[PDB]
Amino acid sequence: EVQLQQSGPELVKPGASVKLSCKASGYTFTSSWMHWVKQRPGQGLEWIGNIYPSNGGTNYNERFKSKATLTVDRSSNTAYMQLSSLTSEDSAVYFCARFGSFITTILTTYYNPVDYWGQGTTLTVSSASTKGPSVFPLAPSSTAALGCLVKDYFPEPVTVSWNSGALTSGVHTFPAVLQSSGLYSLSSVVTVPSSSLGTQTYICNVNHKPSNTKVDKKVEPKSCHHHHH
Amino acid sequence: DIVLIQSPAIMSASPGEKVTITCSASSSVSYMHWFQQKPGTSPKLWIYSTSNLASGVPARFSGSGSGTSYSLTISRMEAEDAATYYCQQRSSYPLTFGAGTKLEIKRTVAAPSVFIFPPSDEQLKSGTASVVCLLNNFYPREAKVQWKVDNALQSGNSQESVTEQDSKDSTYSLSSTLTLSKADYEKHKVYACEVTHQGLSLPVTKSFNRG
Amino acid sequence: LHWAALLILMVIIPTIGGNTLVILAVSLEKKLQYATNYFLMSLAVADLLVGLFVMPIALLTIMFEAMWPLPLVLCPAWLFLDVLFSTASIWHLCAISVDRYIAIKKPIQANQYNSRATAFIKITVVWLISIGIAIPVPIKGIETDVDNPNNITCVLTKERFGDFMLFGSLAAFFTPLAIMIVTYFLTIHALQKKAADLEDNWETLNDNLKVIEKADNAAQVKDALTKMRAAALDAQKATPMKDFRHGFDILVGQIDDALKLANEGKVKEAQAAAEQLKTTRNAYIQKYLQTISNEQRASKVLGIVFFLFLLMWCPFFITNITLVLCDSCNQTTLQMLLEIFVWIGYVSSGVNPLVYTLFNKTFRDAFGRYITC
Ligand SMILES: CN1C[C@H](C(=O)N[C@]2(C)O[C@@]3(O)[C@@H]4CCCN4C(=O)[C@H](Cc4ccccc4)N3C2=O)C=C2c3cccc4[nH]cc(c34)C[C@H]21
Repeated sequence: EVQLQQSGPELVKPGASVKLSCKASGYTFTSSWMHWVKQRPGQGLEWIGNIYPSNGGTNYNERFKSKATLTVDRSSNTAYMQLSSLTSEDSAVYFCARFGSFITTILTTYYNPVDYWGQGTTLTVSSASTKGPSVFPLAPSSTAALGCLVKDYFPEPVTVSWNSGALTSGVHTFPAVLQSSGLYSLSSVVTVPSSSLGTQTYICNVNHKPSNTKVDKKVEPKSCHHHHH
Repeated sequence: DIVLIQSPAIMSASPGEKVTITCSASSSVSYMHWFQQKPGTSPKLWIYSTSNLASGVPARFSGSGSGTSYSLTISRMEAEDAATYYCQQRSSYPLTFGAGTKLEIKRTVAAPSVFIFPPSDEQLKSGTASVVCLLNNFYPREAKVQWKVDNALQSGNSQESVTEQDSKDSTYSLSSTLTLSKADYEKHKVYACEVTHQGLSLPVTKSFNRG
Repeated sequence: LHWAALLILMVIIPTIGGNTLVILAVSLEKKLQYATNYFLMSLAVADLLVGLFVMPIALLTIMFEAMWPLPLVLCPAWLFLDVLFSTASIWHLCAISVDRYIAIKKPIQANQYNSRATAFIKITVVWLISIGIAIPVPIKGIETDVDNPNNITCVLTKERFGDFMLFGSLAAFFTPLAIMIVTYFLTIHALQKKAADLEDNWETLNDNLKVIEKADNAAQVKDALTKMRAAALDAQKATPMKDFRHGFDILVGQIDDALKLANEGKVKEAQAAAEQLKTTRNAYIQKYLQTISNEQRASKVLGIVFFLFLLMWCPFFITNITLVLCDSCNQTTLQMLLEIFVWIGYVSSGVNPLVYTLFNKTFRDAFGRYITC
C-alpha cells in the first residue's frame, strides 16, 4: 500500500530549471525522511540529499549542493526537487525513496527496514526538439513471432505493451539503438502459437510521454497470393 | 568521501556453484546495507544491517562483514536472483553507494529461434525500409549475424540490439535491423539473414522474396 | 556571532554558583538545619544539576547546529535529565507554595522532631513524580536517519513524542500550576483578613479601654473588661515573633487581675489596673504596626515570585503544546522562537535560589562567609 508516485520523463533545454515531484501514499508522509538518488547508468548510484517534511529541514550532498534544491508541500503531500542551471552531465534517472530510521536508546540502537523506492524519472537535456515515434507492424506470413517497430523518436523513454497489458509471456522489448540521424528506435516482439494467429488479435500500445503522442497498432499477418501457372 | 569499492564489476556463476560479492569501504563503517536492482525495476533493499535479511528474501542469502570490508554470500545459485547488487553506507554523510555487481547465469547452450520480418508497406510510403532479423531465447550472449542480399554480404547497414538476460528462461534475445532506402530496396529481390552460433551445427539462414 | 554564548554563559555561572551556596549554607550552618530548609535544599539540587548537566550541553547545540558532539547514546540520556530536573524544580516550587499557605492559616505541627519526617516524605514524592513524568523518553529513544552523531540533531520529534509532550506537559506544569494559582489567591486572602482581624479586635480593645475609664457602676467595668479578654485573646491568634504574642499574655494576665477586682465590688481599684493596661498597649503599638507592615510586604513578594514563575515557564509550555496541536501555524516560526523560550525556562533555575534566600538575613551573612572562605 506504500506507494511513491513520481513525475514523468522530461526533455529540458540546458540551463533551464527542472521541477520533479514525488507523491507519497500509504503512510503519514511525515514519519520518515525523504531521500533522493540519481542513477547514471554505468557510474552507479549517487546520493543527492534528503528532507524532513515536518520541519522542512533539508540536507544536500557536497556536489549537488548548488544544483538541486529540495522542498516539500504538506498540503499536497508531495516532495519536490528543483535542478537549476542544467548542464549536459545532469542527464540521468532520479529516484525518491524513504529509508529506515535508527531508534537509539540508552541501552542500544535498533534499526527498522522501511526502505521503499519510487518509480524512476528519466531526465534528458538537449537542444533538439522532440519527435513522435513512428510505430510499424512486423507481421508473419509463412509458433510464430510478432512485433512493432518504433522509429524516429528523440527523447529516449518510451513504453510498449501488448493488448493493454493482457500479453506478457514471451514478450521481449529490446533496448533502443541510436540511429545515425540522432534519433532512437527500439522494437518489442511476442511469440504466440500459429493457432492463435487468425482467431485472436494482437495490438501493441506505444506511449511516448515527451512527444505527448500515443498510438496503438494492430499486427496482421501478411497474406500470400497464388502465383499463376 | 567514503566511497565503496565492490569487486567484481560483473561475474558469471553456474547453478549450484556459489558466489561471494565483496564490498570494501574507504573508511571504517558501522554497518552495511545491500540492494538488488533488476533491469527495468527500482532497487529493493535485500540486507538491512550487516547480516539481517529483508522481507521476502530467500534464506540462501547470507551477508557477513567486518569494519572495512563487507561481503554478501549466497547458498544455492538459482536463476531468479540474477541482477545487479549495490551496497550503501548509512553510518555517516554523504550516503555512498557501490558501483554495482552484475550476475550472469551460466546455462546449457541453447539454440536461437530465428525469425525475419519484412518492412511494412506504410514505412515504404515514407521512402525508407527496415528489415528485421530476430534471434529469441538463446545462450550464450555472443551470436554472429550477417546480411546477404542476393547472396552478397552487406556491411554498415545493420544495427544489432541485445536485450538483458531473461529472469525466467535465463536466455537473451538479439534484434538486428537492416536499414535501407526505398530507392535501393526496389533494386534487389531476396533479403537473407545468416546467423551462426555454437548452438548450431550449421549456420541457419532465414530469407524472404520481396512480395 | 559566538558572542551570544557570552551572556548565555553568564546565566550558567549563577545557576551553578547560586544553587551551590544554598547547599553549602544548609549543610554547614548549624542554625539553618530546620525542616522546611531540607526541602528547599532539594530544589537547589535540581536547579544545580540542570545548570551543571543540562544547561552546559544545551549550549553546544546552539553552536554546533545539526550536530551532536557527545555519543549518540547520550542524546536520550541528556533529554531525560532536561525533563527530570525541570519537572522536579517545578513541583518543588509547587510544593513550597502549598506549604507557604498551610503554614499561615494553621501553624500546626511546628515541632522540629516531627516536622522533619514530613519533609523527608514530601521531598521523595516530588522526585518520584518528576521521574515518572520524565521516564518514558529514555525508554523509547529518538529515531534518527543517520548513525553518526555528528550528522544528527538531538531533539524530540513531534511525531514520536506527540502524546507525551501533551500528557507530559500537563502532569509537569499545568497540573502543579493549577495548584499554585489557587494556593496563591487563598494565601493573599489568608493574610487579607488576618490583617483585618487584628485591627478590628485592636479597636474593640480600645473602645472598651475608653469606657472603663468613664464608669459609675461595677457591671460596666466587668462587661467591657470581659469583651477585652476575648478580643485580646483572638488578636493573639491572628499573628504569625513570640514577644508580640507575649504582649497579649501579659495583657490577658492583667485582664484577669482587674477582672478579679471588679467582682469584689471595687470599681476605683479596677480602674487602677485599667490605666496599667493602657501602658501595656503603648509598649506594643510599634510592634503592632511592624506586624501589618510585614503583612502587606509579604503579600507582594508572594505575587512576584508567583509572577516570575508564570513569566518564564508559560512561554515554553504554551508554545510547546501549540506546536503539537496547531497544523495551520507555521511549524518553522514556532520552534524558531521556542529555542528562546527554552532558555527562559532554564534561567528560572537561577532566580529560584535568589528569590528564596536573599530575602533572609541569615542566608546573606552565610553566603558572604564562604565567598570569603
Ligand atoms: C526546558 N526543557 C526543554 C526540553 C526541549 O524542548 N528539548 C528539545 C530538544 O528542544 C526543543 O525545544 C527544540 C528547539 C526548538 C525546536 N524544538 C522542539 O520542537 C522540541 C520540543 C517539541 C518536540 C516535539 C513537538 C513539539 C515541541 N525541543 C526539544 O525536544 C524539554 C522540556 C520538557 C518536555 C516535557 C515536559 C517537561 N517538563 C519540564 C521540561 C519538560 C523541561 C523542558
